[PDB]
Amino acid sequence: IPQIGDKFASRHGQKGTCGIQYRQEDMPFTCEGITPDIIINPHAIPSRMTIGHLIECLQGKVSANKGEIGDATPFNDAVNVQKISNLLSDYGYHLRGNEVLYNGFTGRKITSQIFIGPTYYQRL
Amino acid sequence: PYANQPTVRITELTDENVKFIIENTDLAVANSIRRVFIAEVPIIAIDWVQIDANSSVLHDEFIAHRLGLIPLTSDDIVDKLQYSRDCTCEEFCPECSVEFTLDVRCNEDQTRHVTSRDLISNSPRVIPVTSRNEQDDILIVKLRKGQELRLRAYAKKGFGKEHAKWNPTAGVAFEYDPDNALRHTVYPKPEEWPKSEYSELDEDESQAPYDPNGKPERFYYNVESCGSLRPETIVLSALSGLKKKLSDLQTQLSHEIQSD
Amino acid sequence: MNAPPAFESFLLFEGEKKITINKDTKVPNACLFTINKEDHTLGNIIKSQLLKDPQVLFAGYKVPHPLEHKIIIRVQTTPDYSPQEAFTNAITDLISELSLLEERFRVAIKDKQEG
Amino acid sequence: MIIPVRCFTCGKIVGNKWEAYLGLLQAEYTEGDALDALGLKRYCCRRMLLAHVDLIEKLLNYAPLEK
Amino acid sequence: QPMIYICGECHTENEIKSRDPIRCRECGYRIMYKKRTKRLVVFDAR
Ligand SMILES: [Zn+2]
Ligand SMILES: [Zn+2]
Ligand SMILES: [Zn+2]
Repeated sequence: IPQIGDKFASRHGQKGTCGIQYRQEDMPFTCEGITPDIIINPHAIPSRMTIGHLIECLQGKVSANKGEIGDATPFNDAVNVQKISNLLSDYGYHLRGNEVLYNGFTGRKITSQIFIGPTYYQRL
Repeated sequence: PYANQPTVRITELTDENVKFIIENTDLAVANSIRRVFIAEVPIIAIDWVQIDANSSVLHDEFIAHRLGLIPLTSDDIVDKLQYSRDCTCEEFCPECSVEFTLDVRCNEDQTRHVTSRDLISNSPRVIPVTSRNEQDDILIVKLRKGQELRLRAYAKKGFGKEHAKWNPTAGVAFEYDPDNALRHTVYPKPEEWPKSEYSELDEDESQAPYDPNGKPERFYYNVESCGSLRPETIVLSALSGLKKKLSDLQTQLSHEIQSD
Repeated sequence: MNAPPAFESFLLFEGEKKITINKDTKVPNACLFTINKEDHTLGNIIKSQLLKDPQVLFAGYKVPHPLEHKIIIRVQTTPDYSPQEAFTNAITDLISELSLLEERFRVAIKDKQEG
Repeated sequence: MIIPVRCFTCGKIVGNKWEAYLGLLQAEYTEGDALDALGLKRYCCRRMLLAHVDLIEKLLNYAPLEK
Repeated sequence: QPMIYICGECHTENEIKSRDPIRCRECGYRIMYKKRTKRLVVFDAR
């Protein structure tokens, strides 16, 4: 059973161990009570420049809301971020994949709208 | 220095969810109610399995874990049953547990779907939700000709703090201040964000004018039930459980104050 | 290997007190309530109810470690008042609020099912 | 290998929807319309049904250990 | 005492004693599997 110290990775070089596990009432939630399965730190993105992670998260939100499988083939001019954002704005979501989350401990809104969505993770 | 006088307004009540609004309460009370929906509303769930025979392609712990997550109707029985911690019996008794039996064998050529309908209980009140008298039955395992699964489960009383299988909710939507009047969020581009279903704003207006003297009131809830409890039973049991947590805390507080 | 049982978040160990009151010596009329086997669910409501008392000068809580299963609530009141009395009144007020909320939710459910 | 019982995120039951989902797909529903027919409105449960790979059907191609 | 095994190919329940070559009596297959114990193993459905 996964636990603190088990190594997980996305498909973009974003590896890390489980720091802690919070129950569903302790995790942050959207207005429709969706809690993240995983929370990763924003500081893993900028130096690494794994923008594929973010585009995959956004495409995955579109895919899950649309009932399809996203096409992430490398060199495809028929798929860019603006198209994916326009598609996501049609399902009642912020076009860039952000959502207002609430603090699970206090229930107050988090001032900064969080970037959340489906991403394929791997257990190593 | 005294309590709130909250009011309630239920805007939708089905067998699947309850959508309501609590007004004139603190955000901490609203979020503790929301948390108790998930983590301190007891229900009945399988928490003990004895596999007598399993020739299926899923190992024993797979089947056991899978049985634990089947919701069992807990409406009137959960209040009566005791925690096995509190029961003065041996490992089990009908006062703290419910016995289930499952015995399936695939003799025919087509795949046999061992579903929650095959979980036979000794208690008629505590049965799998899908088996209750549409939605199909939860699939425990598929069996091939010659494969067989025979087990004996016991279901216990617990809540979501111990394991998510004792969580009665299939999602708790919680919201407040749909128009960002308290500015607890700060949209870099307020025009880009969709409107809440509870918003009262004309489409040209993106968010409400900032309310400096405002406090979070009017919390909107949509408590979806996994099936074990009715959604309104989830809310009532949540309020009762939170009140008994506070009552026990006050009892222990009084003992500590008087002992000093 | 090192996984604590899930009940350890809710259940008191033998000989472990649910709540302990310790006088805070830094400032007068302040106390620390160390409550075992509770979490943000009760801490947040108790703190926020204590903040509604004008005789309460400080009301805060913390979970010192998420892996541990206790909370500490610090309460400072005015000299004519007591932090123990403030904590008691906060719990009483929360109980009354929840009782009223429960009765009103029962009434609302009855209205919704009937008409 | 088999359809999960609950949605990992919310805890909604999805175990009883795999067979209905497949029956809707052979009924010439799109995956989105099929997921709408089963009442999976949160994209977490849509993720559960839409990304599931029924490996148990391949594990049932092997004869069991006992006849 | 009997230690009945199952055949990997013919799935036949056959008894084999110690100091005996591992051979199924029904088809001669050389790989055998032990049967599930009768002991009582308990699972917390978690
Ligand atoms: Zn008992
Ligand atoms: Zn879900
Ligand atoms: Zn043989």
